[PDB]
Amino acid sequence: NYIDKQLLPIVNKQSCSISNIETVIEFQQKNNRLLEITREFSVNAGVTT
Amino acid sequence: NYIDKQLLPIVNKQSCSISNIETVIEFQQKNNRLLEITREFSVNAGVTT
Amino acid sequence: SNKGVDTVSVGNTLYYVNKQEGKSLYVKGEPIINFYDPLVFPSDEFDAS
Amino acid sequence: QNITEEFYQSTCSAVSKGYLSALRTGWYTSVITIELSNIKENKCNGTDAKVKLIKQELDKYKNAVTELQLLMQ
Amino acid sequence: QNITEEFYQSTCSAVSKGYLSALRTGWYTSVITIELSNIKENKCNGTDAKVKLIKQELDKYKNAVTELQLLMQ
Amino acid sequence: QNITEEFYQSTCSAVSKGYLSALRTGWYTSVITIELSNIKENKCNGTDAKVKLIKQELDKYKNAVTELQLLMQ
Repeated sequence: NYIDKQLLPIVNKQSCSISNIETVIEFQQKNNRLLEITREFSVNAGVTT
Repeated sequence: NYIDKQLLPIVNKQSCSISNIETVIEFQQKNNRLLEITREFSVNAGVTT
Repeated sequence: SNKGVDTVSVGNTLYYVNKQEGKSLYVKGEPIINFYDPLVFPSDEFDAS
Repeated sequence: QNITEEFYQSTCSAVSKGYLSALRTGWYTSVITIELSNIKENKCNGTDAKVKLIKQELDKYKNAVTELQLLMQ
Repeated sequence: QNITEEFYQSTCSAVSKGYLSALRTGWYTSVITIELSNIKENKCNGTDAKVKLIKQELDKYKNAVTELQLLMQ
Repeated sequence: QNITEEFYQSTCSAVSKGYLSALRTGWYTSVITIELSNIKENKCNGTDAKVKLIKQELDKYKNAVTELQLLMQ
């Protein structure tokens, strides 16, 4: 009852933080091209050179 | 004694790594606006257009 | 002189001799608190039974 | 359509009439401030003790702020 | 080496001869589109329930995109 | 106060006296180098095997470096 009601809830809660994290990386990572562009458009207000 | 002296030290070391991570992320995220500013001042040496 | 005069109107066009002070803006930020939960086992009640 | 072109062979030039204008005759300033949502280092150990993300991530910032504090004079 | 210099004392000036040119006489446009590899919130709880990285990381984006949608008119 | 203005009605112009100068007459170069603190892929499996952060994060760089290596000619 400790393994099942105490330590597995936390290992699984951990298995969820690590999925969210691994994803936020992979979001900043696959949309790398988009995210840069959308930055320097933000910085030149729509026209960049 | 394996659960308590071996495996709980590691689950807790992990619950600490994930708070550090989640925080360093949540820092690049709440000060997202600031960090851009402080970036583009570094890149234009203090005056941006 | 830019001491005495802050505006000069010339006809229908208004020149500004001195820069016009504006609303002051503030963006408030609160410290982010990292929290975790250490998982502690009750060995003493168990090492007795 | 407002904008048009007139062509003069007399001068060999072309006008583009039909623009409404705004002539900048001054500046309007505003003082924007922003605060740092600060992180407090979490003291305890992770998987690798030789790695202090929270600390390095502040020194990454701190040092940027410092490098800017050297530009004002 | 192709490029050379001539100096004229008559005019006290110097020419730099030996350049090949390209004179821009127009524009060529291209419409590049790009799509967002969208993240779907993963429903379950993490180590800290008060922390929703995926949602905030989207609102960081969404709100950026919104701020650009306000510049076009 | 050093800086002043003089106004001439003869010419209806205004001078601004009281400036000290620096006239750029040349360039000074320096070759700055910097090295990559390279990461070695850690071999083992994570929570999701279909996810290779260390690999993708290198190809993000490698590919960035490549796009710059094509600008030198």
